[PDB]
Amino acid sequence: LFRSLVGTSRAIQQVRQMMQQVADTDASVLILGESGTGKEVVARNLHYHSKRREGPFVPVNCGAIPAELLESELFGHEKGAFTGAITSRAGRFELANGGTLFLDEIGDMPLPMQVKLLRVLQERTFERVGSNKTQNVDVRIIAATHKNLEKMIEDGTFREDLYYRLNVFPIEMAPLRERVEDIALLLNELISRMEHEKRGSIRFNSAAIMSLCRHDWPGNVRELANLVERLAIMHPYGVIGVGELPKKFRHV
Amino acid sequence: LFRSLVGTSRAIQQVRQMMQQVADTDASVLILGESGTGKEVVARNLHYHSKRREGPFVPVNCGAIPAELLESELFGHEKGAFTGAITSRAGRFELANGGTLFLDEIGDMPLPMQVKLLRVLQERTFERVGSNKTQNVDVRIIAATHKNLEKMIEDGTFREDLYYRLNVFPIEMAPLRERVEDIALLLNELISRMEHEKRGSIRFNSAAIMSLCRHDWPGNVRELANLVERLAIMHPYGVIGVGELPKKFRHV
Amino acid sequence: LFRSLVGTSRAIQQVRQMMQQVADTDASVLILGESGTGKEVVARNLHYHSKRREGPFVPVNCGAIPAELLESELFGHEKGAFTGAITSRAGRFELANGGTLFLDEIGDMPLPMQVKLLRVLQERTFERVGSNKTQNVDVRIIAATHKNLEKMIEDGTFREDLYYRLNVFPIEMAPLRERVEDIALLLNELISRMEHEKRGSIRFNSAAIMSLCRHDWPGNVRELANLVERLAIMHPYGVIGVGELPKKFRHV
Amino acid sequence: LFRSLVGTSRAIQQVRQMMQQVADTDASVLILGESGTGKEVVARNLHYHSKRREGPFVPVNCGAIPAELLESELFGHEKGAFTGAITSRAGRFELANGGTLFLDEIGDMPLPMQVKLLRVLQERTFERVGSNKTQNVDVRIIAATHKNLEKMIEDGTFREDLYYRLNVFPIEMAPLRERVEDIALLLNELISRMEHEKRGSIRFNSAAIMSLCRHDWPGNVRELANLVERLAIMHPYGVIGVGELPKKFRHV
Amino acid sequence: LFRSLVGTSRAIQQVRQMMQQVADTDASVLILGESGTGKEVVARNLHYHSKRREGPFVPVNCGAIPAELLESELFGHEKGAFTGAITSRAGRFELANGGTLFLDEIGDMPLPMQVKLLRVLQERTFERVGSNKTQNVDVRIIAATHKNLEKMIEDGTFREDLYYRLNVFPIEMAPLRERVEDIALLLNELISRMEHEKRGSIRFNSAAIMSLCRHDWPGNVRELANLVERLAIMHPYGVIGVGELPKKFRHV
Amino acid sequence: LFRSLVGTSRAIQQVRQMMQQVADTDASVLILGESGTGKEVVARNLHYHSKRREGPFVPVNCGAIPAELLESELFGHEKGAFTGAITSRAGRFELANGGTLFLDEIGDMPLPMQVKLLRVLQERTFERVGSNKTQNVDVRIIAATHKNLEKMIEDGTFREDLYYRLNVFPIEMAPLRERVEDIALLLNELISRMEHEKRGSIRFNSAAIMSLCRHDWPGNVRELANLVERLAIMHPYGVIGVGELPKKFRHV
Ligand SMILES: Nc1ncnc2c1ncn2[C@@H]1O[C@H](COP(=O)(O)OP(=O)(O)O)[C@@H](O)[C@H]1O
Ligand SMILES: Nc1ncnc2c1ncn2[C@@H]1O[C@H](COP(=O)(O)OP(=O)(O)O)[C@@H](O)[C@H]1O
Ligand SMILES: Nc1ncnc2c1ncn2[C@@H]1O[C@H](COP(=O)(O)OP(=O)(O)O)[C@@H](O)[C@H]1O
Ligand SMILES: Nc1ncnc2c1ncn2[C@@H]1O[C@H](COP(=O)(O)OP(=O)(O)O)[C@@H](O)[C@H]1O
Ligand SMILES: Nc1ncnc2c1ncn2[C@@H]1O[C@H](COP(=O)(O)OP(=O)(O)O)[C@@H](O)[C@H]1O
Ligand SMILES: Nc1ncnc2c1ncn2[C@@H]1O[C@H](COP(=O)(O)OP(=O)(O)O)[C@@H](O)[C@H]1O
Repeated sequence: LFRSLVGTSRAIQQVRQMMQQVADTDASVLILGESGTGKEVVARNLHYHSKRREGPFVPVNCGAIPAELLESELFGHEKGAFTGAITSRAGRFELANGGTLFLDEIGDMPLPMQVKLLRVLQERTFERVGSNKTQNVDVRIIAATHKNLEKMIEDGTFREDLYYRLNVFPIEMAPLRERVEDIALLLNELISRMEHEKRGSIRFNSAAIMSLCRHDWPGNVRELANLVERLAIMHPYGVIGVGELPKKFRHV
Repeated sequence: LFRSLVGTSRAIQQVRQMMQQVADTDASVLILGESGTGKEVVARNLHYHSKRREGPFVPVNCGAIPAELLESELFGHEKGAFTGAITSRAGRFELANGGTLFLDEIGDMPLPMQVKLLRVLQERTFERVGSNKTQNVDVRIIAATHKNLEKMIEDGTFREDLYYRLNVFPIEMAPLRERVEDIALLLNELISRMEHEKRGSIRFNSAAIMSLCRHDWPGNVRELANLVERLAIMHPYGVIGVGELPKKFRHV
Repeated sequence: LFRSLVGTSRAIQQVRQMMQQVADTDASVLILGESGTGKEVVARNLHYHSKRREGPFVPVNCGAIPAELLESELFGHEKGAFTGAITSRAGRFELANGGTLFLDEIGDMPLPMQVKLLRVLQERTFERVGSNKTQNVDVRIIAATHKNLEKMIEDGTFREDLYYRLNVFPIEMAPLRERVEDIALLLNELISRMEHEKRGSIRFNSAAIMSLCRHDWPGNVRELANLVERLAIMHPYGVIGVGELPKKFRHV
Repeated sequence: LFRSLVGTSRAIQQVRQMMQQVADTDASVLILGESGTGKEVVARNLHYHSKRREGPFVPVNCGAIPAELLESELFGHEKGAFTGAITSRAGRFELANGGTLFLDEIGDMPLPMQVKLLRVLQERTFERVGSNKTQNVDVRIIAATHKNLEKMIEDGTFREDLYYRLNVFPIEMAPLRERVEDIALLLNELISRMEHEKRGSIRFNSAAIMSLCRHDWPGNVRELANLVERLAIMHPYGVIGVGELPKKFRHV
Repeated sequence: LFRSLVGTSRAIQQVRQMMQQVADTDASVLILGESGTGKEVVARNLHYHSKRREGPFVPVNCGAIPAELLESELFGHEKGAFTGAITSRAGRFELANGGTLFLDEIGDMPLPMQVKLLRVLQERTFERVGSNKTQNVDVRIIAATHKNLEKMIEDGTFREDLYYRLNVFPIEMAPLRERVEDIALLLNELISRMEHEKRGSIRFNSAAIMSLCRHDWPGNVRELANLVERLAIMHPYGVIGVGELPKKFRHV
Repeated sequence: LFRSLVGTSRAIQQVRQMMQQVADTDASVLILGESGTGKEVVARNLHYHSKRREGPFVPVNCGAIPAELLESELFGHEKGAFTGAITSRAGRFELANGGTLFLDEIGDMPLPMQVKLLRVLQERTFERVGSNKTQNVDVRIIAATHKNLEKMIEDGTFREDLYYRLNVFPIEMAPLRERVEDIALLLNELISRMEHEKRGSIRFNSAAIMSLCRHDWPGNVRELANLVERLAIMHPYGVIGVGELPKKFRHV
């Protein structure tokens, strides 16, 4: 259902503490961090330690949904509202009612939908597309982005008013290269997962871990997880020394 | 339905007085001010103290609507008028008939629509897109911007004739850093709202308020409101001293 | 339907006389003047005292129409001619057939359209976009600009041949600061309009009028009209002395 | 059922070894290579040396399926879900259950489907379109592309999280011009196939093979195969010298 | 049943020779040439000099069939498979079994069908739409296009793998303006056809033929044939001099 | 049964002469002209001066028939062939056998039917829908369009091969504004028809006719005919002066 946030670093301890405060509340959470830094972990963790911990956790990827269809995605539609509406559709909001709604990559939401998202977050009502029946929403909002929202406000690509509405309780996730002291602990967690799930086993020697601690991690912890995965295929139940690392991971 | 304009400053008192004069009239109101300075408050307040106080308050965000779709947004469309017009559409004007129409960020309206907006404000008739049936409009106009419209007229990005039509009764909203004497009063209002709505409680000590009075407030009163919100999560029913302020807010 | 040109100045009397000569004819009229100087008044007045006084008065704002769409604007289009042409479109020319076509800010027409406008003004036929069916046009041309067309010819931004075609009967409109002797008469007209239309009433005292006669009037008579409007809100049925003028209007 | 990977080059030997490791596992395989480099060979070979070697090998061409229909393609649909759904439809996943699912040109999958593909690869359940019954999936994933996925992640056209999920065990296929030492061996295989299948026979002389080893091979081994085919029509049971090569293949 | 390829030019002699080689074989033939260059002649000629010369010659115009119906066109369908399937349908493949299948304008086949066409050309089996019964196909493939397939591969509008499958034995048909030395011979053939079929008679004088040899022939030999036809109506049993040519055909 | 082509203009005399040549023949006639230019007159006239002058004149409006039903329209159907085929149906071809078949607005025939129309015009046989019994056709083809077929060939919306088949003997009908010298003669014919049929009488004075000669005639001679009709209602047995013309017809 949820994962815990492994790590010994100051920054990761800050996150844990900030998670305890806000989870129980219904404050809107905005999580800032590079891709793979554990933003969805924090979000799903928040939820199950929240007033809505029995209700629905509803993802919405505001960027991977075609702009023309995002309104129908969020509120739903009845029929005839547009070409192809053969049937009725519940939206994310509907499906999230009584739970948390997770707005994944909020910085990719089109401006038209930013406006409508704000009106709903204010009025707490919405119209399905086509229908003019307004409808009540009960949702705990959690949003995540890796974009600089402040710059986007300046560029006129993100709305100031939405921003201040969503950014009530900001949580910043450090990128992996800024918490390399967490790598060993993260490696252990990632390997237990793999073993618990009967996918395989490995472990890393000290030289390897030193080498990994010097890596960039553009893909951060997800990249880390992928590497564990590849090495378990390549050296099942092996020990990984620096010679078992792929070249781009060696830094001696 | 509406909020009142808290504040003790000379400028905010000017606004109140200017609001009393014009509200009862059907003069077009143009409100100039930075984002978060209470322009929508003034507008919604104006409306409910106006001849249309029973009719519809209809927002239109002239910038957050894609340019190609703004004409359909304002006047409506019938069918077939363009790709996707499966159905009929009432426009903002229609929905605003008998009430006030609020043109949010008028300085982001495309030039084509400035022309058509003026013709309607003059002729007081409009065509739905596609249809050639002209239609009567009864609307009290209220517009708001944070852009320098005079410069835009010079740059050829805003029309002179629209400007003089809309700028009958100009209301200027001071930014927060120019009315810091209002901050305590604003804090009290913002906190009563939060308590009345069972979201929480706080209050600020004198040192904190002095510190806040030295802040820039790029996001003005909306930024202020957001800060109250965060601190209510962080210190429920607490007292905020300068050490409870986020670093960027401390100025001693 | 039309307004008359109030004013006692030599220049405004010249315009009146020049209007009498040309109106009855089908000569092309070019009206030069700063924004708000009454160029559209002269044009609409010309029309209803012309051979086409029963036919359509068709505005076209050559600058407020996106360049890529101006050709479709003028001649019309059939279908398929470009992206989005779901339907048929009559152009301004079509709609102006049997009336006058008013080219507002001709100095903002793109060079491609200057060429096509000239060929039509010569051949007196045109193709809808897409179609290759040529079509007959019966239009009295009236154009207006506040740009120096002669300089634009030099800069290569306005065509010499179009210019000489349109500039058959040039009418120059003096800016307001060059006919301040007309201000009182203009004030009276502007106030009767307001009263006739049940919008309010005011009048100005002599000191106020002296002060107004010393003003720059960047927006000329439209600016004047706007001021009358604001003061009618601020001092309904009042008398305006120089203390009732906005500061930028006081010159004693 | 499957082909073996002929070739003496270092790179092709690497592939063979990497194929032995991963085939027996259920790790996701991503194969990178230009068109015609044998990516489908590697995939079909992998399968029949895998835990699913008795189950279904199910191709899906993520680019040749219209975007609007790809969701129905993968998961299936019940009825009424959209226009034309007269009947029920099993999806690729269903048909691949117990076997391997081969995602041909994964880099052409639309972003909406990347999201849904990832959720299924994680949750290991899916909804047929229309239905809300979730369903279990047992599939070994194999994907292939000739696109630079890393650039696409940067361009925002391919998702980072999908990428790291699919790229557990990357196999890179060298283009033919980088393994020209394999051409003779490839020629022999391609000719035995043709003879075994009673389509004809040829062989190449040394001069011809030298000439072929200097060719670009934009279409790589598939292009090679096509050339063998044409020459068997043109010179049945002949010997191909450089004069029997098409001009663009001669390099002396 | 078939026509022979008249002409004295080098290129037309090449075609004849290439036709002799491939006709007897079951190699796939791809014929490239502008519209009216005799691609269907070459195809029908090929067939009756082929192993399938007693079997069915089955045209399919891959562009003139609506995309949504092309799959049913090729493989057939049973019933219920979609809206309107009241009955059973044999596809082109079925009807072509034991003969040649001619894919006219292959470059207009939608990508979905390119994929399915290739799988059938490989597996040599197919499913009628709806049915899941697979079925054996015995067909000699002949395809024709006037499109640049290589560019289409680049544009991602034609598949590389289909291309290399179909392009085993490429036949290029020169446009008429590149074989004007064939025009007289072509004229004689076209006129004998007309006489043999009791439609009329003409012949051309030398001046006329010189004039025709300087023509563009956008429609090539079909255009030529049409001209013969018109002139036989206009000058029955006449002699055509350059004055009997339509203006666009005169080049002296 | 037929009308004669009144008119004194060069172009109308050309048509008459071209009608004499082709009528007696069985050449396919293509008539190009704007709506209302007398294309059906030419066609019906052609027929009764043709080898089929005793047989059936069979109209088919290729655009006003729903695309899905046009095949059944042309060839007929047996039963069961599709939903609703309770009975047998003869097609236009059948009903036209021994006469002329008039393809009205051929440029609106769907591409699928262009293909089938050509095969029939070549093979001279056809299948009723459903049946597989082929059937002999004896028809003289006459087609008419107001579309640019050459452009449609370019746009891929009309087939090149059909075009060259149908365009054996092209007849172009000038629009009315290009033969205004024919208007008086046309008026006389149109009025005699009306009198002969006891519908009324009028005649036009010289001023009126001059005015009509300056009109656009978008609807050409049909528009002319309609005007005669309206004026006979409005001024029975009257004389029409320019004041009896509708405004849009006055040009002095
Ligand atoms: N602190 C952490 N402790 C344990 N696992 C983590 C941590 N941070 C990230 N992960 C794991 O890393 C991977 C990607 O994290 P994810 O939450 O998807 O990041 P994001 O949403 O920011 O891209 C998942 O496997 C996740 O469980
Ligand atoms: N003078 C004021 N008194 C009370 N509340 C105010 C005042 N000015 C602004 N607010 C509050 O500040 C926030 C933002 O104001 P808003 O009207 O949205 O500004 P704008 O439209 O200019 O961005 C809202 O919470 C609003 O109620
Ligand atoms: N001489 C005049 N007499 C009366 N009204 C005038 C005169 N000149 C201008 N106006 C008024 O001034 C305003 C703007 O004039 P307009 O014709 O729009 O100028 P332009 O087209 O040059 O910008 C309108 O209210 C118009 O009726
Ligand atoms: N190493 C190899 N040994 C034998 N045949 C090969 C090899 N590589 C490719 N082929 C053959 O080349 C052709 C195209 O390969 P394919 O697997 O379709 O490549 P891709 O899927 O990358 O386009 C097929 O005929 C295939 O059997
Ligand atoms: N070399 C040739 N000899 C005789 N007739 C030819 C020749 N090439 C084309 N034709 C004739 O030209 C016309 C059109 O040719 P067609 O095969 O339909 O070309 P395509 O299929 O390339 O459009 C037909 O009348 C055909 O018989
Ligand atoms: N040259 C002509 N002489 C007499 N009548 C004509 C002539 N041309 C057109 N008409 C008449 O004009 C009307 C419309 O012509 P029609 O043949 O229907 O044109 P189309 O088929 O091109 O639309 C009919 O009343 C027809 O009889």
